Amino acid sequence: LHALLRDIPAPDAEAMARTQQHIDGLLKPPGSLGRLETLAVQLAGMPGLNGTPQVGEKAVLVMCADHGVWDEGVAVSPKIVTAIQAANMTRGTTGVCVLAAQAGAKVHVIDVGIDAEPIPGVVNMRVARGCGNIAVGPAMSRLQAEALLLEVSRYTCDLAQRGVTLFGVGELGMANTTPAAAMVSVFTGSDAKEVVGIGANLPPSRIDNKVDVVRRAIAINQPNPRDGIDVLSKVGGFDLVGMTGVMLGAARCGLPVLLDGFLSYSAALAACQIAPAVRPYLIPSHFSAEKGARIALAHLSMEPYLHMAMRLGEGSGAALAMPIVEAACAMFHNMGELAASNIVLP
Amino acid sequence: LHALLRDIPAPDAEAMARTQQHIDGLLKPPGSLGRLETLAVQLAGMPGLNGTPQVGEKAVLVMCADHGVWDEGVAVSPKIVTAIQAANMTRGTTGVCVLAAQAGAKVHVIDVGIDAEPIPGVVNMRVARGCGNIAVGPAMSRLQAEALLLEVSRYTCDLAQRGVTLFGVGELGMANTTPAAAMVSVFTGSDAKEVVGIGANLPPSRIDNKVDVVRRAIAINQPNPRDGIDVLSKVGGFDLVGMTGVMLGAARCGLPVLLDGFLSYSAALAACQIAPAVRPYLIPSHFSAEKGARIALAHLSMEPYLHMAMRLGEGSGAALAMPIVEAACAMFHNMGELAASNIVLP
Ligand SMILES: O=C(O)c1ccc[n+]([C@@H]2O[C@H](COP(=O)([O-])O)[C@@H](O)[C@H]2O)c1
Ligand SMILES: O=C(O)c1ccc[n+]([C@@H]2O[C@H](COP(=O)([O-])O)[C@@H](O)[C@H]2O)c1
Ligand SMILES: Cc1ccc(O)c(O)c1
Ligand SMILES: Cc1ccc(O)c(O)c1
Repeated sequence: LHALLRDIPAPDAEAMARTQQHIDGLLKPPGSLGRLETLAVQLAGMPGLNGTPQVGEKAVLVMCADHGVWDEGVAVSPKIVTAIQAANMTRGTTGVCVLAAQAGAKVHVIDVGIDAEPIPGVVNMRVARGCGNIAVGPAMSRLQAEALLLEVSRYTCDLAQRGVTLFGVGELGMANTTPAAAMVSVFTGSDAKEVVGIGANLPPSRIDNKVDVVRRAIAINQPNPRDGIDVLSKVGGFDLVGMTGVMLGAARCGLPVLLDGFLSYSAALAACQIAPAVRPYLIPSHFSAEKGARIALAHLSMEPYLHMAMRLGEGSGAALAMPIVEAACAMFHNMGELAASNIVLP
Repeated sequence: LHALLRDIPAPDAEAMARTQQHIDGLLKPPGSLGRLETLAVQLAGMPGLNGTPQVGEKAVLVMCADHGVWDEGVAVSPKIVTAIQAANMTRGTTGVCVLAAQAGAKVHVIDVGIDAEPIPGVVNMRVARGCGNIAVGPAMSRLQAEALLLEVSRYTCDLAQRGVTLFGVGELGMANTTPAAAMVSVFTGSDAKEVVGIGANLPPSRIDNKVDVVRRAIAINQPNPRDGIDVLSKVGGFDLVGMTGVMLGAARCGLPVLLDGFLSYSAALAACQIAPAVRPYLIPSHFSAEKGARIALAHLSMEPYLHMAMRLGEGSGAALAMPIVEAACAMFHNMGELAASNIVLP
């Protein structure tokens, strides 16, 4: 693992400089394509993309797991919805399945801790049947967190060897906006009330309890904010750990990763805390409607491309943004050049 | 024309209600897909879409023309760039050409007033070789404005008969952010300084002059803010009129129209002023980096889906947003239903 984190490649400044020069010469006023140009340069800096903004195969990894804190009354969805929805993922009927298909991406359903029997068709990497209730203790041990990190990391970069050049990250797990809020509170240093949201339609009357639970998880576990792995293992969850692992794996592989919503933001905070070298490989997708989204994004210093008020999860936002990444590549490789049309602009 | 404006169909509330009910029953927490759900309902209300959110063929109409006000030193791009770029449109090398291709849409280059010889391959609807200099008088007569409105309207709805169900609007014309700023100032009642931007990389030192020109155009022409056609003919342009015509045509045809950037916003302001019944058919795409974008959008009461800091024009934003409209349709027709999985959520 330490080896893994040590070998994460830095961005290729040489390719980035060649990228900028080429973009500036395209048939358009310099900088007129804004963030689409900035995106193309970012991609060209990623060693796995072979010195140029390109997109081969696309995959969306969905980490599924249950949480013990569900028993604290912080989620109104029946706990079995995690297992049922994970099954539907294999039938291509879920939101991410439909949005991925539209983007020509393949969805990978990974079970990292669903509290139910194994689901055939789903990748089995389950640590246990749900994580511990963070309200009364840790969600898992440090070893378990590190093991899943390494496991997911390997799985991700292994896909790269099969032609995948762009990843999307996602999750599925009733009650996960609670540990996510806890993680965001710890990493950003914001009060719990400022980052706890409604999750999957939690009644306004039940918010207070959710906030108290988050505070309790922090007070009792005392997670160290300067140790991402310590935070993940204490007030996190299997699914959150898994998303963090996809991010480390893709970074080590020198490939881009599209974030999704609020849950992904907390995993990104952990990942950047564990290995800052991961930041250059992260690409935002949409701005989640979850209350703590703004705060999380600011500390990540990210500005989402899509404002859809979405709050579904599954990596649905990620899939929705994939066409945008391909547009930056198409812009780069297919546009004509000013010099060719004898056009001279200041 | 009055007949045209009289026959614009109202939205189908019955289809919209059936849409909402269906969306609420999909495999997801109610409302979790946010604006993607709202979009699907809007589409279902449009008579031309046959009571359901769907997308057949897609077209992007690009209105090209030159402006007399270019002589006031408000644009740093050589005037011939309009004609040259219009030609490149027929070669598929421009920004909108590349983004449209990625979205499977066809680009329609329409010359409504380029100051140059006719360009083969380009649809000819030119009123004159550039419009009058709005700084010293009107850009065109009311008759010319109305004629082009009717002409473009007919062209647009005629395409609908060929299988097109989704339109994108765009333009091309050096110095057009000036008349656009003037129109926005008149319609919103904002001071010129608050809505005049840099356009296509106008040096900060030359902004003052641009603002004075805009004010002069208004003072000398005295456009009536309660008469969209009066505004368009006086301080507008052929390209702006054309975009307004696409919007009226699609509305009459009961079909959706995707706006693009700042120039499109001013044409949308005119269109809604001329016929309020057009509003329900308008769909925002991106948030233009032009200074007056926020003000224009607020008066249109619209919130763009994409934040890309783009300011190219050509309808490039429109094309970029087409995949989003198709995603709302895919969501609607392809997702599974809660009742089928025996899932019951509050
Ligand atoms: O991705 C988001 O921004 C997001 C925001 C709110 C809720 N969710 C989804 O809803 C679940 C978490 O909500 P909850 O109320 O059970 O804590 C989980 O399965 C997520 O996929 C997801
Ligand atoms: O679409 C926008 O928001 C947009 C914002 C700024 C500039 N433009 C493009 O640049 C031109 C207008 O810029 P300008 O400086 O000549 O007034 C015109 O050809 C547009 O296509 C377009
Ligand atoms: C070359 C160029 C100059 C100005 C524009 O608005 C454009 O779309 C292209
Ligand atoms: C049916 C359902 C419930 C909660 C979710 O987070 C989800 O993606 C789907």
